[PDB]
Amino acid sequence: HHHHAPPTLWSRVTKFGSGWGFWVSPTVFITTTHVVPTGVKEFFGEPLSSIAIHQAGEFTQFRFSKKMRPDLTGMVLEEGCPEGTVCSVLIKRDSGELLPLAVRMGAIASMRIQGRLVHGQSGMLLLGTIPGDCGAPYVHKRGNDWVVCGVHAAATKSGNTVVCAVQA
Ligand SMILES: *[C@@H](O)[C@H](C[C@@H]1CCNC1=O)NC(=O)[C@H](CC1CCCCC1)NC(=O)OCC(C)(C)c1cccc(Cl)c1
Repeated sequence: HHHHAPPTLWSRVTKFGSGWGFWVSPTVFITTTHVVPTGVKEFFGEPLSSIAIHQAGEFTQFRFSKKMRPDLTGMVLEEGCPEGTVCSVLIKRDSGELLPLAVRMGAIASMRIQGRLVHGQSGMLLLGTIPGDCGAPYVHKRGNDWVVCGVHAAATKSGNTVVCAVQA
């Protein structure tokens, strides 16, 4: 129904590097830093010169100088969700399957994950995440508008707790 992730929202989820990223708007693409390709001079055809790239705490944002997805409306990127919010992780698999995972979000905090400092939010799954799912967006529908508040970065060994990286 209307309040499940619509097809256009899923169409923002894009295979990228060793995971996924997400078109927040025609010009802004977000992902988790560790999936990003290394040593490239262009992204989606555009030279790095034309791209503002902001990377911190495992969150990466690309702001392009051209409309890359002109078909899309701009949506709100927030710095995480409030504790208790139920978000969906929009997981695409290479098979083509779409797997919206319901997650109850916890607190925003700094975490050390395999040596890297993550500006993260943990959440409890309400179906699990696997290697290759990173970059997948954490989204929720606030009244009439969809909000994106993080990108998938990690899961506990049990798989029952996930972490998304959030923007400063
Ligand atoms: C996506 O690349 C992958 C998704 C994970 C894999 C298994 N299920 C998932 O959801 N993410 C990772 O493998 C992640 C990579 C690090 C790399 C450096 C930057 C941060 C992300 N590692 C990971 O999830 O580690 C799992 C633990 C148990 C080692 C872990 C340690 C510390 C905190 C947590 Cl929540 C988990």
